[PDB]
This record gives sequence, C-alpha cells and structure tokens, in this order.
Amino acid sequence: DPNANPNVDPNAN
Amino acid sequence: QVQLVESGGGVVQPGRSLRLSCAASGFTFSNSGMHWVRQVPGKGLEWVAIIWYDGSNKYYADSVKGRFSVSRDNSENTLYLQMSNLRAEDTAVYYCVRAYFDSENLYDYYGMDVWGQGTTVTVSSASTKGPSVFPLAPSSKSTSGGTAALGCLVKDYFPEPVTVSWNSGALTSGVHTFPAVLQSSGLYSLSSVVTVPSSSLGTQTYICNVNHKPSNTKVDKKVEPKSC
Amino acid sequence: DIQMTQSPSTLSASVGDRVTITCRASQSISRWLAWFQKKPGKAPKLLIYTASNLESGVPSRFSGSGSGTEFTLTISSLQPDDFATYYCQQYYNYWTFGQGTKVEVKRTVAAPSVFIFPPSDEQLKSGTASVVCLLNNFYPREAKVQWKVDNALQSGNSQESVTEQDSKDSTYSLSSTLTLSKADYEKHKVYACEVTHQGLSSPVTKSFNRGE
Repeated sequence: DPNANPNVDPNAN
Repeated sequence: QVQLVESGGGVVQPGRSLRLSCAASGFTFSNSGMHWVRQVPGKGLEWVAIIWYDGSNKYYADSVKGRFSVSRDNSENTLYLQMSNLRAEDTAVYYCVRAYFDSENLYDYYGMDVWGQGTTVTVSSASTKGPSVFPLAPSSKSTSGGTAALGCLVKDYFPEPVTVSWNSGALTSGVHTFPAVLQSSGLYSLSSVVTVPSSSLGTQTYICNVNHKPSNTKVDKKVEPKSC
Repeated sequence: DIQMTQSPSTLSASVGDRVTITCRASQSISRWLAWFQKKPGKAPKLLIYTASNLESGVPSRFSGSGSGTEFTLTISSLQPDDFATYYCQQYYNYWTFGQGTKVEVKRTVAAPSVFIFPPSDEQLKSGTASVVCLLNNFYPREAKVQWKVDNALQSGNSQESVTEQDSKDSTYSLSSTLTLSKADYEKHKVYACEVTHQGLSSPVTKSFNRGE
C-alpha cells in the first residue's frame, strides 16, 4: 500500500 | 524548525537528465518517509514520488514512471530525484515534502505535512539570450483623465528572469511589470507599463532599465512621447 | 485514480466574513482529506488533516468538515492573513490535489482604463510586430479581451498576462499582446482591442490604423 505508514515503525524490534 | 531545502534546478535540454537534491534539517530525517511534488506552469499540483524512511519501498506517478527515480542518503540527510528523458511537460517547480509524521501511528493512511520552498527546472533547447527592449510610447491614445500610460516591451530572452526598473529606480509608483509569457519560439517576453501625470510628459524623461543576468546584459530604453 | 474538484474557483470576501469552500472527491475517500494554504511564491502550509483535525498553531477560526466525497473548509471570521489559495488533497489512494480556491479581497467594481500601443519602428525593423492592449486597475478579475484585425476576430496569435491583486487598492491589471510577422502586420490596416468587463455597460474598443 503506497499510502500505508512510510515512517519508522514506532513498534519496531 | 523542520526545514527542507531543494537544490539542483536549472535549464536542461529535452531528452537529458538532471538530479535534484533536498537537504533536510530540524528532525530525524532517517525516520521519515519523503515525497516529491511538482507544479508545472499552468497546471495543478502533481504528486511525483514517495520513498520510505529506510529506502525499502518507493512509488511513482504514471507520468514519470520509468524515467524518474527517487533515492535517499540517510547518513547525509539528503533526498534525491534523478530525472531522465526530460520533456517540456516536466518544466516545473519541484518541492521536497515530508510524509506526515506521527510518532504514535494513529491512522492507517498517510499524507504530507511540511514542504520546502521549491527548485525550478526548465526543460528547453533555447540558447541563453538577452532581451530586445522596445518602447510603448504614450500618446493622446494612452491618456485618460490627466494620466498617461507608457511602457517597454521586453522581448525574446532566455532563461528567466529579467528585472525591470524605471529611471534607475526613482520611478516605482504606478508601475506594473507583468509575469513573463513563454512564446512558441521558446523565448520569454513581458511588458512593463507605468501610468504618469500627463502634465509631466514634456519635462520629465522616462527610461526603462532592463537587466538580464544570465546573458550579462543591461539595456536602457528612453520612451519618447508621441505628438499624435 | 481519484479526482478532486474544488469550488468556487475564486471567492471574493472581506475581513470579518464567514467563508466556506467545497471539495468533492470522485470516489469515496472516507476521512483521508487534507487542506493546505498557499500564498504566491511560498510553500503550501498544512492546516487541516484527517478532514477535520486542525494542525498545531492553526487558529480556531478554521474548521474542516465532511466524510466520503463532500468536504468543506470554513473560516468563521476571515482575517487579513487568510487571503490565499486553498488546496484540498486526498491521501487515500496515492495523493491528488484539487485545482485550488483563491480567496481574494472584495472591493467595488472598477472598470479598466484601456490603452492600445502600436508596434515601434525599432521592432518593425527586425521583422516582427507586437501590438499591446493594456487593461489597467480593474476589478473583478474576469475580463474578455479580443483582437480584430481589419475587423476579423483573431485566433491563436495573442497571449495574456495578469498581475496579482494589488495590495493597496485590490485591483488587477492585464496585458494582451498580439504578435504578427512584419509581412502580416503590413497586409492589414485596422487594429482593434475589444474589452468586455462587468464595470462596462457595453464593450469598449481601442483601435488604430497602421501608420497614424
């Protein structure tokens, strides 16, 4: 999805 | 303060390539998606490309797919747009735009928040050329209620801009220097007009001063009244 | 692809007025709609996001409404800082913009002063002739300018340019330039600029005969 979050995932591992 | 500063714009011949850059500051660049958006003269705002924060995903408008590529260098806080096979429809102001930032990721779909001021790209085969400057003389035709209109036609120059002054800057009230128009020849043209008291036309000289820095030309044209 | 349409294209208003502008999406975009403010030569500024949520620092007089295909922006009491062009943007399916709504300063109707300038002898020496028609200090912006050469309406050989609204008196000025080769200019006699404008009860013509 182009419109999905394109920033760092705040919940990344 | 979130700041985005584009660079790299200028004249490029059709079919050629040009790389734009955007220097990001005042936020963590490596955490943000980024966009390019353009505005072609006489058209609307047009989204061009997006790139993910980590460079792993990127999407393009149909109108540039296969010709433009977006990339980034997070260690240098820089966004890039590599353009190729450029054509006149790509002449535009190009803006660096940050994807909407949300540290809590509240929503599922993302727009854009902060824009840079833009860099201008002009795709043209025209050669650098200073303008010819012609008088628009006042007459009885140019005279309306104690007021006369006169001007100078600033024709056939490339690229933008020219600057026009009157009487070396001493005359500024009543001046309209119109936006330039692109002619079918690929050269620009504009007029600068000024309205003055008709009572002054016999005792005050009117000279338009035209500066075109890309060609290192400066032209003065005295505009002489007509007895007709 | 989703198309956004704004209306009106231009809105004339005064300080203190309530102003509402509209945005329509060609297909549903739910709440994924943003409003930006743009002033001439300056970067757009995001004002409303998620259709109704004001961004930080955006004054309380702004409000956004709508969900689905019809959206509005309202300014409850217009302030001088609010004269600008407003663009909507959907961010549901890629990103597309409306054509924008210019909110301009209202003033009383003012007819243009019309002037016509024949080509200079200096220009004719070089083989081109430009005839300039000037519409000075008029309001509203809408004007129709037509060229007639030997009483024949011209097509394709003129271009217009218009100023931004004047900061002091809220008028516009406009040029229309007719460009002909020297050979074409010399084939005809009568050159006429015809101007239609709300401030004129009937169209005004300025004309000359080549060589007078």
